[PDB]
Amino acid sequence: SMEMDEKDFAADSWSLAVDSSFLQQHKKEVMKQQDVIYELIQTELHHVRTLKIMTRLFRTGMLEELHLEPGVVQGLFPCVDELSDIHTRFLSQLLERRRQALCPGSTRNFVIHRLGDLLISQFSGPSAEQMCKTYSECSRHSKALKLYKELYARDKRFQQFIRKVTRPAVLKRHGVQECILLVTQRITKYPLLISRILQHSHGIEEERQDLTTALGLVKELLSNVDEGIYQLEK
Amino acid sequence: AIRKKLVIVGDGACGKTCLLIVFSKDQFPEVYVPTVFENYVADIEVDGKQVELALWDTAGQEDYDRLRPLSYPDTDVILMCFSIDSPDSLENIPEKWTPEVKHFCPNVPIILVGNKKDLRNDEHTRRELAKMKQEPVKPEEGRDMANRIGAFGYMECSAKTKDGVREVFEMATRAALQA
Ligand SMILES: O=C(O)C1(Nc2ccccc2)CC1
Repeated sequence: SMEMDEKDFAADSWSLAVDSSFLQQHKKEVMKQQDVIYELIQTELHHVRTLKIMTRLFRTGMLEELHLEPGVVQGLFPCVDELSDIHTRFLSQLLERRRQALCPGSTRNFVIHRLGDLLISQFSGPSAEQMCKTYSECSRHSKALKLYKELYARDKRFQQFIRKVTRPAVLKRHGVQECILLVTQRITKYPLLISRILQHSHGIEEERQDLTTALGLVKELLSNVDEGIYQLEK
Repeated sequence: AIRKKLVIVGDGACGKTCLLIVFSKDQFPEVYVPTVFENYVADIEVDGKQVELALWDTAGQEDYDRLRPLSYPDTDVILMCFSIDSPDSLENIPEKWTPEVKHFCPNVPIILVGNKKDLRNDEHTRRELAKMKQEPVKPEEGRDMANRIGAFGYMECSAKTKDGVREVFEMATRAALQA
């Protein structure tokens, strides 16, 4: 993560992130809509930060510091590169939409009026096909956990590496298995966030319809991922 | 410090996400109540023992029967939640949630938790429930259900007023510690 984005999303809510004299200019319903939109980007930043810990710290650290057998590291972190590309691009678009919305002379005061279009783009077409295919490939979640458990309890260098990279307090809730479940659970958070954003987006009818469509798209994706899962065993 | 894993299960309106947030923040969010809970590692000390309790939610997974069980591996304690203002969520405990939790988490202790206990004496709640020939879940009904499903124990709490929240998580730590 980059300091720029961590600061822009350090506050517990949009009403606390913006200047109080800017908050005072908006209707209550706008503040409620903006708080849920801020939570969507904030939790998307954390999810992308999780996938970066998996690729850069866990996976790459094991390739450069350990002599693990070929295919072992891949089995521990399946599709992490594909997942990191899918979500870093989606995060980039959410952050760009926020930036275009900033007031001149300000780096924190903004209002996102049009989010549904961005969500329809993400959960439709080729990008939706790639998320469905990458998340269906969850089928390797249990095997990754068993592989991790086997190595920790039988390998001295693997245990020393794990104890070393997970020692900082910033990785308290971000260990190997915590990372894997955080990624599996991410897709099922989207309907929750989108329905609460929609709950406060009846002001402009095109926005309510865009969000209604975007919600239907996420649920179709989740139903497809759920039907394509079958646990693999080693 | 020993690492233990807690998972909270139950219907969508049971209030499991609010319970996790109020516990992890140790405060009722005064400006914004978040929609989702990611995870949390709580530093708890119960009966002299220091434990790291990883907290997980299953909210958003209730409709996805192949995605949902991926939350279960290595679980040490199950929080089976139901809302006191919703007798129908309690009725779903033995026929939907209990068979699943005992298949994927055999011999794992289950604490049956009655959430939203402040609503038991709410004017709007009692009136709204009466329009469907129903009334808030009584304490004896929750205790009966926990016996019927072989729960480790039965507890009640109110995430809104923070009453009973600390005790549920200290008990859950104690259940995770038993072997
Ligand atoms: O042994 C302890 O320190 C704990 N308490 C405990 C309480 C009652 C019965 C058994 C055990 C688990 C926390």
